[PDB]
Amino acid sequence: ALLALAVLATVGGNLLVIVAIAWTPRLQTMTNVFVTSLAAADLVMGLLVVPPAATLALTGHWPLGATGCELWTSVDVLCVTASIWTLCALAVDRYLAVTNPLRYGALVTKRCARTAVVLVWVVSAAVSFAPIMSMPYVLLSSSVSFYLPLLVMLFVYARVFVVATRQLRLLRGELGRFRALCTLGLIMGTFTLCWLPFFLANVLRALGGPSLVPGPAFLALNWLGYANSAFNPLIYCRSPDFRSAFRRLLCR
Amino acid sequence: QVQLQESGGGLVQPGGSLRLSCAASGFTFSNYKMNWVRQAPGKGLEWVSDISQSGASISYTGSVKGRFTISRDNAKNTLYLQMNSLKPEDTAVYYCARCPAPFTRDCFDVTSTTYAYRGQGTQVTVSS
Amino acid sequence: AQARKLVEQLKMEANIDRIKVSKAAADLMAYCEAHAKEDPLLTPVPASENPF
Amino acid sequence: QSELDQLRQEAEQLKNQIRDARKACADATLSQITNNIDPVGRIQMRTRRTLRGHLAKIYAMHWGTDSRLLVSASQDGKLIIWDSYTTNKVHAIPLRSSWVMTCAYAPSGNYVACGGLDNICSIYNLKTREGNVRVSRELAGHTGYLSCCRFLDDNQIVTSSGDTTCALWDIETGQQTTTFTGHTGDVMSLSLAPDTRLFVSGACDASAKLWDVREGMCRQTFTGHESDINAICFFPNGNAFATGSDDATCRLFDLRADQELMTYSHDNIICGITSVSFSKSGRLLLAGYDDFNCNVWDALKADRAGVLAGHDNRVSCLGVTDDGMAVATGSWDSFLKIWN
Amino acid sequence: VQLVESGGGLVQPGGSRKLSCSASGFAFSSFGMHWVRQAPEKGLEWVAYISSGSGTIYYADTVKGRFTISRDDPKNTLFLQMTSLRSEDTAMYYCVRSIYYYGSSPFDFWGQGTTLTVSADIVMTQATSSVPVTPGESVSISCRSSKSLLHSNGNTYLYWFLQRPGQSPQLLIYRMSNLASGVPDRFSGSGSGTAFTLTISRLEAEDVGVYYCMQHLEYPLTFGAGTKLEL
Amino acid sequence: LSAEDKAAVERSKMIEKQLQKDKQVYRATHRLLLLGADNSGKSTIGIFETKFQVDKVNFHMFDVGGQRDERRKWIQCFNDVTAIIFVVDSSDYNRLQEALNLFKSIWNNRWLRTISVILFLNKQDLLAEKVLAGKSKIEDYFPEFARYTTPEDATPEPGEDPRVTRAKYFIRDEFLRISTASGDGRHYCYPHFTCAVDTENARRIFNDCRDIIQRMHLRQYELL
Ligand SMILES: CNC[C@H](O)c1ccc(O)c(O)c1
Repeated sequence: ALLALAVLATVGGNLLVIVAIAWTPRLQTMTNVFVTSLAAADLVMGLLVVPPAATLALTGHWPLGATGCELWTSVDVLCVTASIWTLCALAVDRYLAVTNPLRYGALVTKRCARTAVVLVWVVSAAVSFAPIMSMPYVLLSSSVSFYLPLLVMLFVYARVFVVATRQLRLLRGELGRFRALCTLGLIMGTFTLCWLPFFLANVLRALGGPSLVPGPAFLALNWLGYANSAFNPLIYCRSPDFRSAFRRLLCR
Repeated sequence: QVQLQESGGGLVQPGGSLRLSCAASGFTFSNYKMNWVRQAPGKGLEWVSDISQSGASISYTGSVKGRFTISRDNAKNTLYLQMNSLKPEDTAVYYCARCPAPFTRDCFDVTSTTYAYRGQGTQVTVSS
Repeated sequence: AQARKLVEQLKMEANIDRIKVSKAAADLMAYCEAHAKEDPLLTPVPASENPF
Repeated sequence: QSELDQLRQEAEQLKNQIRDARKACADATLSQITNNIDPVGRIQMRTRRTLRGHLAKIYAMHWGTDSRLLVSASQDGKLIIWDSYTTNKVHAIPLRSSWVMTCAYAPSGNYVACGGLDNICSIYNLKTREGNVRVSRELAGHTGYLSCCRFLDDNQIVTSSGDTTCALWDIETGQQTTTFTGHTGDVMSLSLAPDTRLFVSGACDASAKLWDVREGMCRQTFTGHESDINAICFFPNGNAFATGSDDATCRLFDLRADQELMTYSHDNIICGITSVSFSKSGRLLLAGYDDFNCNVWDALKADRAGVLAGHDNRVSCLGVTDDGMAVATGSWDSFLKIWN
Repeated sequence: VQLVESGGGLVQPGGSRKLSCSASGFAFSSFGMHWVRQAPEKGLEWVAYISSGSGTIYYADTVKGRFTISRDDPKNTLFLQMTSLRSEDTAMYYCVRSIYYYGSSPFDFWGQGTTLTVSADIVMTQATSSVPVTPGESVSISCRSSKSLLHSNGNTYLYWFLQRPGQSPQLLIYRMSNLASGVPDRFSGSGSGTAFTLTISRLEAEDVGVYYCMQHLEYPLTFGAGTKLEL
Repeated sequence: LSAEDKAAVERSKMIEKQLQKDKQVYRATHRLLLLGADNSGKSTIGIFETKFQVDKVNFHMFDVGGQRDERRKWIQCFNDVTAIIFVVDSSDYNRLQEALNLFKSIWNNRWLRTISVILFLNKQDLLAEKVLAGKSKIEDYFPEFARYTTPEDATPEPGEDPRVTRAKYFIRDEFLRISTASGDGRHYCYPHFTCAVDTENARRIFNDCRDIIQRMHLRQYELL
């Protein structure tokens, strides 16, 4: 059904993005360091997370066992946290590129990018493995995985939107002497629509009886959250160089 | 090779009229933007007018606006410059100059001291 | 005397003992056919002796 | 100006006599006598190597005589010697001026040369006892940018320049021995004959000239192009040469016929040529264009035999090894590619 | 170009000692350095090597764990920290410069050397350890290796060195055919895998000495016994 | 791989490390091309290179002045500079059309179509002296000046004669007309009125380069 379509779409798109960045020196920029992390997180979701969920939905029980359930849940949490924090890092990188054009090269260097990616993955690993390594947990994990990145992205992209609109109006005034909204709206709306309902319902499960939202609705929200991995290559790899690399790789 | 031959220059009285012709050969005439350049005695070369490849875009210098008319015949591979209401300040050697490259809107070095794609020139003298 | 120098050069260039175009074309074709054997770009070279 | 009228008259007479003399020699065409030979077929070359490391556009490159080492010049002010077989970097030479426009490799492999907007041709010694690469001589005297330089031996180098002149230099004394004057525009390229007794040059006047090195006089002039000539390359046997211009055309000229033999162009090709070269048999003519691509031409039939696609920006230089084993292409995307 | 060694002295049967080689006249940072010893009753023996930039460090089996080789590029100095010295370490130690790129000439220059006195490897065989000659004649010497030195790259990593009496050894032939810069054309190198020959046509004065063949195929570099050209 | 091959590889890696160190400083530096004429006065503002470091950002301006009068070939070397600084003599009406033609050729060149131009109108004091003198007339060289009116967005200095303001802004709009006629936004013109005793030109260049690179980043991120 649409399950296999989503799995193939996610795996193929993210693997293609990773390969295109790896084999094309032109695409090996500082921003694409974070795109590589996002694609890796989305690929690992599409390979080791979604098909287990489909098997559990079809059979009504995970076949792996007691260790399998724990491993699946931890891998799901780690991948989701890594994906959201990588989105936040991409937003911050765009913010620094726009608001500090002259000093951008010194601010965001190679070592800084690798350190940020490693820190993102380490924080997600800690968040996912805290219950096994050592209501409050749900709130704290959801706040550190979704809400703080959401606030940071909102602030960053409001600044970027203000700058872009001001520059567009200035250019329009200049050319009349004789699209930021679409891009930013797509970027923020896809992420918010995909993951906001799930974390809203999650916080509800902890603060207040879970009954407030039944079981099937919760799993359907989680599946709505899973769709964000398939859409990310479309959102973050529409540059003409990306399309050219895709055309070269598929045709060869 | 590239050849530009200018003709039609002579002696006229102030307020008179003249017509200059520039016959081109050795290149695809319709592919290039064409210019008229003059050099007054004891002065450097000065751009006068230009005509685009199709003749749709025309530019004139301020000193000649309203008195000079430039046109091209792509079939005949020739360029014209009709000059009316001439004044003694127009006494100079008029050169028919071609842009260095085809299919370009930019025209570099047509007024240089030694430009290859420029004619020998025709003398126009306005005097009473 | 730039015109005098140009005229002198043109006089020098008008003394060239020219050959027929057909002979030149035949000589070019003969060289191309004779040396076609040693031309890696003409015949793709097998990978055994290809340094690249 | 009666005297100047007389001189222009004699020149028109001599130019119509030369034109008539050339016309009385065109019994047939090159395409007329090569119509009965088999087509070269389809040539499909693949990128065998990619040389990375230059930080900006590559402006020039020259193959070594051993067909393994090559030198490249870039906007970053660096000269790099490459090992094409292993992709290793042998040397990295910093340059005083980042506006280099040409580079050359001595046939003995002991020296490399470069020059550009500084109007100076710098000679670098590759084999010093100190283990580094040191500038050995700075040839000054040109008033205009250096556009091309080629070694004759370890002590003789021929340069072309933006002052419409070419020069023969004595490297030991740093002084010009012969000056070649006669061009009207900037001389953009030069090509030595196989015997190094003559060389051709293309200038920004839609004309090419043949020079004698020992006599230091122009021998013949070839005027078929319509815009500035950017590249020139001698036929392998030294009896012909090919030129590339901004008219978006390639042309072949014969020395003993004193006229053009063939034109390599198509109505859909509207981009200028930056570099030309021949395969070691002379059957294939390779030309780089402004549209990021290189075309392989059947030199005897004027048919396009293939393309060299894969560069992301303008192709700036082109070269074929002395053994005809590979082609190297430089581009404004800061990469070099080896094709086979 | 000069290489100067200092630090030698008389040590107890066992102890520590540091050897320093100061370099001047060339780009010390671009060259790889070697330590070569020579026992008073033996030939040359490779000791240790440090790459340019100190990225690769190799030691001989006899000194592994006891010797440390290091370089300080700021001051153009090479160091050999020797600990737990044994009775077999009495020799003269040379610092040898070696640059490595396509067409380079490794082992081109040898230092003067400092004398120190204590109180799966290729065997390089050099037969006929004594050869009498007469000036104005042609002589030929041969060196054999346990394993073929051809690498399928087309290169044969066989090197020839001449050591004059009282002087340091000097490079003659590198990679079995190429004449080192500053060597008379009378010298010639030829041979095949596991069989090499050095030909001296019309030998003159100052050609007397001990000729050593060295391999550069796998890094435990081994020398020959020496030919000891005589009169 | 023999030992010498490994050593050659290691040397190549060292060269690559040095190349990366050079790449950092190359990317951190902004290159500017200085263009003008003999009387433009760009020297106050045979390659005459200069370096300045306004606000810790490094700028490197070049002035090619050892070539012939033909520039269609060597000008292609500067297709990757951050900006072109064009200096004109605003008081010289005779040479104004030559400057306008050069600006048009630079703007519409195939290889210079993406370079933003910082326009400096240099001799404003001489322009004011000539306008107030009344001897020379702009309408002699530019007939359309008679139908020109001062722009509503003009910001004249207090105490400045309206005639001087009109001449100044007409000369500026002459170049702005060329700048806004093509290029569809890939590049922009930043006009500035200058003087021989101006000490704020470095700050103006810094601000213009900042705006250029910010607009480039906005364009490449599909934010216009
Ligand atoms: C089983 N579904 C887990 C969901 O992906 C999830 C992601 C991140 C979290 O912090 C979390 O508490 C739950």
